Amino acid sequence: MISLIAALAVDRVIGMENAMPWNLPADLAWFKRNTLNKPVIMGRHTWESIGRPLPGRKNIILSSQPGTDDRVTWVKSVDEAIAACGDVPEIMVIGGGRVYEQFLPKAQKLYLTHIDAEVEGDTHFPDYEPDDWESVFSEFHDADAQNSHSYCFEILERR
Ligand SMILES: NC(=O)c1ccc[n+]([C@@H]2O[C@H](COP(=O)([O-])OP(=O)(O)OC[C@H]3O[C@@H](n4cnc5c(N)ncnc54)[C@H](OP(=O)(O)O)[C@@H]3O)[C@@H](O)[C@H]2O)c1
Ligand SMILES: Nc1nc(=O)c2nc(CNc3ccc(C(=O)N[C@@H](CCC(=O)O)C(=O)O)cc3)cnc2[nH]1
Ligand SMILES: [Mn+2]
Ligand SMILES: [Mn+2]
Ligand SMILES: [Mn+2]
Ligand SMILES: [Mn+2]
Ligand SMILES: [Mn+2]
Repeated sequence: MISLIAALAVDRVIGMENAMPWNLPADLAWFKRNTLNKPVIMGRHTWESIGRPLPGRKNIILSSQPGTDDRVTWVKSVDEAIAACGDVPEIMVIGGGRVYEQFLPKAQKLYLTHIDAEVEGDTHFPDYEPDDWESVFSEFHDADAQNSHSYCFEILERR
């Protein structure tokens, strides 16, 4: 199955100028926990934003152009990206905006972090139909000395 994982600020903003403005170490820990030992599919802009391979994960990059780094796997279409994951229980799609839009119709599970932060952004998470999705896990956290905004971890499953 295909899952999307993303952190959303107010109004579904996910990025600005190819970066994420905020700093929420609790959410990065949640990201690592839910992606480790799984293949991760990302678009080329997100690859450039991360800047290095994610350890302990098969890194698959979507780009229309030839790859420029043999530490990761480069593919030229959605179908090729899926095939390059092989026969695994769960494929994690880690963005960005244009990649999320393409994989949302295939996905069975969404791992969403709702961050209570107002940030101007130039990239948004896709508008999803709420009726299609069942919330099976939610966990709210107030801000603290390490995490400057409150946040909610949520897992949705396609009904
Ligand atoms: N908050 C979060 O959870 C989160 C997660 C991930 C990313 N982000 C943010 O999202 C932003 C990047 O998102 P973005 O929408 O600009 O870009 P993106 O989705 O990361 O990458 C877009 C690029 O991926 C390639 N691509 C996508 N679909 C393809 C396909 N079907 N076939 C071939 N190539 C394909 C193309 O590369 P080529 O131009 O090389 O063909 C395209 O230009 C950054 O701000 C990043 O920080 C946020
Ligand atoms: N929930 C969520 N939060 C995010 O920040 C996020 N970010 C991306 C894309 N960007 C990034 C940027 C950095 C790292 C990163 O450095 N991850 C380390 C951190 C481990 C830690 O600090 O606890 C990793 O090994 O995964 C991952 C994804 C995709 N999905 C997300 N999903
Ligand atoms: Mn507004
Ligand atoms: Mn297809
Ligand atoms: Mn197969
Ligand atoms: Mn806030
Ligand atoms: Mn749409």
